[PDB]
Amino acid sequence: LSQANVKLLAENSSYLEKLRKTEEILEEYERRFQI
Amino acid sequence: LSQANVKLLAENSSYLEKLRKTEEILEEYERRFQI
Repeated sequence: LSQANVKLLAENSSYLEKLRKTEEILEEYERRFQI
Repeated sequence: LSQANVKLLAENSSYLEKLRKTEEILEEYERRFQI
């Protein structure tokens, strides 16, 4: 918790941000088919 | 409260799994969507 958590938290944030972006993109993508 | 560093690891894995759902979710549709 002096090193591993530091990188892990940094990566956690990165992973969360990636997920956030993808979900937002996906929400926009609701209009990819319909018919 | 190791459910700091290992909770964090477990969460990171959980989020990587989530990213990997979502990235396929974002890629699909494109095959017929792009038309």
